[PDB]
Amino acid sequence: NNIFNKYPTIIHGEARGENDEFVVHTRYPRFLARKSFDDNFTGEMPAKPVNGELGQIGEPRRLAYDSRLGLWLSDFIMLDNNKPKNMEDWLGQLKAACDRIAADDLMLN
Amino acid sequence: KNNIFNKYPTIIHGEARGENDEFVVHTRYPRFLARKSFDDNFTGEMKPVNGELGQIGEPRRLAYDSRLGLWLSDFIMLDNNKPKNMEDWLGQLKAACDRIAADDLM
Amino acid sequence: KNNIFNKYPTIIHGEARGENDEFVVHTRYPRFLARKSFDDNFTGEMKPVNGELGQIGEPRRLAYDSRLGLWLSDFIMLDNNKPKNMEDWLGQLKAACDRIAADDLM
Amino acid sequence: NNIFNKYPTIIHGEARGENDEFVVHTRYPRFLARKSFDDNFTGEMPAKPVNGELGQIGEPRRLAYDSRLGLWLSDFIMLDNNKPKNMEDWLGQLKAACDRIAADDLMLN
Repeated sequence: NNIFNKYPTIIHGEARGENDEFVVHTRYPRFLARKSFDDNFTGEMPAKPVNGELGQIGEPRRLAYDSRLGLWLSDFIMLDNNKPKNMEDWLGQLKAACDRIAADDLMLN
Repeated sequence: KNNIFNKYPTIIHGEARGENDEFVVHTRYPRFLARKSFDDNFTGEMKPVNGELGQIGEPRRLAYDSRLGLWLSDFIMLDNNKPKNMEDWLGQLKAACDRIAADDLM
Repeated sequence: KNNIFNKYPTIIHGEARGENDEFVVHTRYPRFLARKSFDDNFTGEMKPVNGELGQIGEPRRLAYDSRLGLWLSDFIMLDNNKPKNMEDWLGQLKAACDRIAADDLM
Repeated sequence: NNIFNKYPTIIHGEARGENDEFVVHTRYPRFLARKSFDDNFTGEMPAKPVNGELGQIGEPRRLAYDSRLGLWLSDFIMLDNNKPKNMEDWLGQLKAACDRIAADDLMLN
């Protein structure tokens, strides 16, 4: 409810005995995601704002965000109850949140 | 969402830019998001953790006191299961807090 | 069941053969079944009711103290709505108890 | 859960400014019902054990128990979550509970 807005928008996460990291987005659309990094990740801010892409990968096909910078978000768990009135609209907002989270992780110093 | 949480580690310790407090997600029952807070004189070394749930202060909110310097508050429940029996429900919420408290002393 | 409760009066005061304590059903949010208990020196005449929720005694259970002689305990929640925000949830549970307390002084 | 079994099996209810009464059954099958009385109700124990009947009445058709003694139970709200494996089996157990509640109301003195 209002209660999520007591929290910061982006929470960056970590668990013991785990190499992947974690993120919580507390504004709409709200979610818990797994944050991972591949070989093309270096951690530095790119010249142009983060412009990732979000799509289905793996078998079975599950939604994934690729920052195109080596940072991935995956295993999304939606924390709101709502059915999006428009899927493309909802996908667009999820991606914007994801770009913001990716950019936030790089500024995390 | 009932079981998707099980792909996640039980306890996720979190942080946020510009914030002093910390954050936890508990991904087993009962699942929740909470704020991690700390006393000034919080040592961190180690009887097993026996905290307690309570409504503290005059802000009228539910907090958890580890009694070892760590607090959990602003509890957001994430499960979809209705708990009729409150008996399990606060006890298990306090039991999970005692685990988050131990796991964070590290 | 989400709304069928609305065909019922908000507060149902109950009794049972062979039992000293009494019983209440609250049929609006938050909906619950509870046990009504009484101090020995409970007068019953009448500031509006401002009780408090608490975990009392060493039995580790959630009770409500009207502070006017009436208690509610053994809370069984009956709603099907998940309350993420605990902030409303205990406050409203305590607000409903303050109403059951006033309504039973009669 | 176990928590219902802290309560007595049958709770007889009343509300302010209401003429109908109310009942909670705390054993399986668990429910909240409205308890009403018609003109053939006198309140005394009949010679043979209560043998009511349970059926659909009104428009729309909603489940009702008639004690055949003037006591009715209606507006059932089921308090358990389960789907009965067998409807006739479940109906049978609901009626037995209802006979027991009816008989309990008469002994309530």
